[PDB]
Amino acid sequence: AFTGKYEFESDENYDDFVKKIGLPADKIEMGRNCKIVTEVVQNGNDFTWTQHFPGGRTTTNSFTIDKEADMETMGGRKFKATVKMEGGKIVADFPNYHHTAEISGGKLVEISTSSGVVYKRTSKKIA
Ligand SMILES: C[C@H](CCC(=O)NCC(=O)O)[C@H]1CC[C@H]2[C@@H]3[C@H](O)C[C@@H]4C[C@H](O)CC[C@]4(C)[C@H]3CC[C@]12C
Ligand SMILES: C[C@H](CCC(=O)NCC(=O)O)[C@H]1CC[C@H]2[C@@H]3[C@H](O)C[C@@H]4C[C@H](O)CC[C@]4(C)[C@H]3CC[C@]12C
Repeated sequence: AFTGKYEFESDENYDDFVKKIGLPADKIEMGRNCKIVTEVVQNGNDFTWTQHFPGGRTTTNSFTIDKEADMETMGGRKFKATVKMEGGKIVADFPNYHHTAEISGGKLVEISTSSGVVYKRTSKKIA
């Protein structure tokens, strides 16, 4: 049940993650505790990851499972990566960064490991 809109519900190791990745304070407090909306559309194996920022810049990155996708972050990073699925879980491969998206009881939880820190973000499914 990836298709749908997701809104910030909970998170774990936020500060730890940002402190490790070396995220600037200006962006950290800017992108924290904010209602990020992730709109997902089911297109075969191509899942659209749309990140909406309240009163700020938006980011939209679509990816096809087992296909290289063009991605961009909110910090202004242009890059590409390959995304695959492991048992209904969307996993992306990155250098010292591991992102996995899955559904836990009707909730979307993205796990991002970086430099040892495991960042989790639970988003509820709404329409
Ligand atoms: C919200 C800010 C961008 C704020 C912004 O640019 N506002 C308008 C402006 O000042 O131009 C973005 C930039 C870096 C983004 C973070 C980085 O991408 C790291 C990490 C990425 C995860 O997908 C979401 C959480 C997390 C931690 C992001 C939260 C949102 C951040 C902090
Ligand atoms: C790993 C980067 C964040 C790297 C970082 O440190 N950013 C800080 C900054 O914004 O400067 C995040 C931001 C965009 C995220 C990708 C986009 O959300 C698109 C896609 C979403 C899927 O749920 C997971 C794979 C995939 C491809 C995500 C993997 C993790 C990415 C690529």
